[PDB]
Amino acid sequence: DPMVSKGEELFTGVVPILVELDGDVNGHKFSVSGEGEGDATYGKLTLKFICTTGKLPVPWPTLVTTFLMCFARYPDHMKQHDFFKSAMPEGYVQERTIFFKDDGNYKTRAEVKFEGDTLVNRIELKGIDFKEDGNILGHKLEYNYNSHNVYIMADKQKNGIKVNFKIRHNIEDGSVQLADHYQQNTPIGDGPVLLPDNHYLSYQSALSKDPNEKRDHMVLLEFVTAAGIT
Repeated sequence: DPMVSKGEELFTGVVPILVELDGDVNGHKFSVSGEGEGDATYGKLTLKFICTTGKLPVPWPTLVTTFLMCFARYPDHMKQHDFFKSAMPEGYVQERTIFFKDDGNYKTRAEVKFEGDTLVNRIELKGIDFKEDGNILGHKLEYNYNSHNVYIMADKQKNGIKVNFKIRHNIEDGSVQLADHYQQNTPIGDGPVLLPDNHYLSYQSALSKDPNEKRDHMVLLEFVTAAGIT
């Protein structure tokens, strides 16, 4: 399939990754820079994020999902369903509303595309209606992350895909902060894309710190694999 060969050609080895996010959550403005590499043959991501404006005013775990579906390992029998690679190199826009249960919301807009050999994710994030002493502004979430599935469907009207999914963040008292994710992706190009049958991505995420790093930061290890089409 020449379409599959094109995206697979861009993704076949280790691809350097750059991430830039501009955020404002209840008027708390902040910037984040991330670097690493993705290796889509194995669905593997290795990233480090740095808050470059001092203290991150929200818990690192709340940003993990905002911070590269093009790096998913699609099994060979599903490669006709990989919308994300198919939109490259021109890229795609990924938009979300994240609803924090009993708290505020993030609205995000990201453009994902190549700049030469570097795979780039430029993000803008706006959070509103957060509670001052709630779990996000209050920094009450544990520095960890559970496994989830992400359900992908075609959105034929937007020449793209819709995604919905729930993340449960661990709260330091043993309870859970539900983050309800609604997502839409659309190509940047006017080029053709692969519109998928219903399927899901399985995510595994592990958070850490760099013991030499004094800035506010997050090391992210992610594995991502498509499934649900036998």
